[PDB]
Amino acid sequence: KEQLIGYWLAEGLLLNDSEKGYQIIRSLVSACLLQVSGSMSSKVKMHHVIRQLGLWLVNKSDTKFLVQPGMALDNAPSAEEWNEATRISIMSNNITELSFSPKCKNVTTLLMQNNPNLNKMSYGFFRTMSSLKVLDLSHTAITSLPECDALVALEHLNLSHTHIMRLPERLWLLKELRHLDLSVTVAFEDTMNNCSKLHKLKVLNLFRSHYGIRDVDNLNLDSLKELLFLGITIYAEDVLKKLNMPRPLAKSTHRLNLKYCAEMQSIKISDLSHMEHLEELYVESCYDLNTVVADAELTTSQLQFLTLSVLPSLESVLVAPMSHNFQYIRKLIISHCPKLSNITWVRRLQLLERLVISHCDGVLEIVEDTGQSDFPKLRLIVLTGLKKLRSICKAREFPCLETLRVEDCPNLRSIPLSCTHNYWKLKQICGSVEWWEKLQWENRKEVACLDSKYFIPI
Amino acid sequence: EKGDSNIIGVWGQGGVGKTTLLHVFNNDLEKKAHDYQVVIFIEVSNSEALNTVEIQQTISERLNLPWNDAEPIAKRARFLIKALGRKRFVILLDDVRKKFCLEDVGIPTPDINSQSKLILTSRYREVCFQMNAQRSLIEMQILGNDASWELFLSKLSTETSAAVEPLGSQSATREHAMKIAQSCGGLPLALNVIGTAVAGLEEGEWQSAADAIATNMDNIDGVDEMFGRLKYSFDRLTPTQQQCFLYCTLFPEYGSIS
Amino acid sequence: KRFVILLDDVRKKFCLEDVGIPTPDINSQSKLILTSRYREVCFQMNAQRSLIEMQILGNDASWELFLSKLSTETSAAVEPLGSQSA
Ligand SMILES: Nc1ncnc2c1ncn2[C@@H]1O[C@H](COP(=O)(O)OP(=O)(O)OP(=O)(O)O)[C@@H](O)[C@H]1O
Repeated sequence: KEQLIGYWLAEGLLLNDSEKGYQIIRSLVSACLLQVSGSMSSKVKMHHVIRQLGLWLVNKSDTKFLVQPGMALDNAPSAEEWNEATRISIMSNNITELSFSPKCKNVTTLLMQNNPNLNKMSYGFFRTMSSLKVLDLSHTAITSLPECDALVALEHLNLSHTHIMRLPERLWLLKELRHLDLSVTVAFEDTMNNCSKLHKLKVLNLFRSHYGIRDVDNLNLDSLKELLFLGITIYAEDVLKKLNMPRPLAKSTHRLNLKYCAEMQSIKISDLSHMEHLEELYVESCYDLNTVVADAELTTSQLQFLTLSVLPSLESVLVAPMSHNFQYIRKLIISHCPKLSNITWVRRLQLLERLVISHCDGVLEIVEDTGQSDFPKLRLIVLTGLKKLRSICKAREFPCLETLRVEDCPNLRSIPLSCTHNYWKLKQICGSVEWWEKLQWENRKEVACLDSKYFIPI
Repeated sequence: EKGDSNIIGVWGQGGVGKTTLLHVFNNDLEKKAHDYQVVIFIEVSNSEALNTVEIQQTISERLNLPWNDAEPIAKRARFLIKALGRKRFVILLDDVRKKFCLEDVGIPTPDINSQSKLILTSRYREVCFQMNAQRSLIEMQILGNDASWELFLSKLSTETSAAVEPLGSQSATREHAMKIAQSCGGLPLALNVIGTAVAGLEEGEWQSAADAIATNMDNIDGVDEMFGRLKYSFDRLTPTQQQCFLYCTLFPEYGSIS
Repeated sequence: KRFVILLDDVRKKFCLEDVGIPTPDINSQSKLILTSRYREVCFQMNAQRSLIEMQILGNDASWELFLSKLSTETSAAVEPLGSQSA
């Protein structure tokens, strides 16, 4: 829903209110035009018959569409078909090169995501695109974006998972731009001091970026007072300290990234307590990280996504047992933390669903040795390469468990799975056969039923 | 029962249960014993032009009288005035909007010498005063917080209700429901419309829906018909009075003005 | 009378007493069944808690239904098992 509501907001169909987008999605699903489908309710889908009906309505409508998604197209259609349509979508294709320059005056929206083979575009491609409002180049292998100074109405950009190297200066000429998404940019090197040129921006994103705000010098977002959501990747403590003064800019960091951090041996949510909008936290490759502090101070912010990556020096995280900010946590991912040896506090997460762990060779158990199961909403646990994981946790009720995958865990002898729990929501279980045989079970029915109904050997 | 005046008037905001109160009262009269032979329910709000034929037909049907098509209205009015003159009747006018002569339709104005009681409802105090019911007047207070909350659950699915109903454990969804229920202001019709429109919540969007509903009520479904039902009271006022009313909306929400 | 009325594909909210159908209550044994393409209109009928979503038919059911709408000169060309054909 977040993507679709974003495009609706950029298209002008919504009066700068996302909740009306949620309401429209509700009207569609209640009319059975769309159906919610996914691990969480945040994902919906369109039925095949309804999709064909929509295409037929497009054909009968004056506003022609040129939409070819997911048919593995290796050669983009000629400019003749583009010149008359209004909305174009070529996502999930295998387009390699784009040479023609369209004459599309009436076209307002483009969708060219999920194109691994798309890396180069013809210059002057954007000259005729005066009416463009929504533009996406995500999940592609391009390196530069051609001249786009003729885009007098663009509002949305999304270059997530794109190997963009430098943002052209033509963007600062666009005063109508509203949304920028530049996450998972591994080749990005352009400075962000030039973003102060634009005035009417609402959203940025530097989450999990190769280049972010490494120092206070790069922090110049105070000019953009129109911002409501920002993505920032920290590389030094001074950025966090400069972010730690009361202003609307500080509280707008909804999701935070830590990459190649220097002098970040400790982090406290009290230092993050100035942020009332923080949910997601990502930490990757920080040498300093020794300890993480989760204070009992119940900040209004409701953290839900935590991911810790490549922290050989991270020893432990202190979580208050009685009351903690992690009670809202939806998902945990811990990767490459050989020195992390205190995670028992996971049992205090009543709202935890998804778990992914890889090569954290310091964790004995996710839970070592209210009147309810600690993980009633648990859905997914992933373990990989855990050399020192003796066990997962004690036996607990997981009525909503659906998927479990564990590989390369020689010390993992027992799992909290037991036949005393009801089994009607489980659908698949993954893992190696040798580890399944090496597991110690309290009841043999836990072996036969799982191995005959939902176990998927690798 | 205790009232010394045979005309009883009830007034209140549109859709605060006046019709519902009349329905429940009329249905509850059969439990208790009384000397009233006939209880008549009349819906006058069908028009502001006093569609007298429908009212006469309803009264005639309620008295086992043989309805006639070509009989003149005035003669029928006299006939029903004589007919109601020997029976202790309880007539329930619903949502009267302009002053009209009771003898014109055929309803005799009850006097202290008679045991008949007349009950009428309206959206306006002035029209109730025009019915000589200035001293059997009750203001229809809006429902309380507990009543509003218990009514709100009745218009929610359990897949949503069991997500909000449980106590003990504190979740943001319950507090969002507190915001939504209190935003309706205890007006039963507003609670019904919103609750029907919000019967389909899941956990994720409880926050945003509660955030927006406190500011803009247009986006939630079913409100256009609610406003149309409540639109008439504004339309009755003079254009100067209308302009004065819209000037009052600029003051802050949940405040007080001198 | 204890009645079972089957409304089919209701599309807008309408008063049951307007047409003449009394709204059944717990004190009565009458049951009212209605269908619609929209969840909202069903919620408007005070039936928010007797709601069932009509799931589409399964793959096996869809396949067995598909044969029922085919001629055997075509079906006997597709129905047989064992031998695999495009
Ligand atoms: N106590 C109550 N409990 C449940 N529903 C109620 C209650 N009071 C009123 N309602 C609802 O109010 C809705 C509107 O009818 P209501 O009696 O409130 O209108 P009204 O005050 O006569 O309106 P108007 O001024 O337009 O004539 C009904 O559908 C009924 O379900």
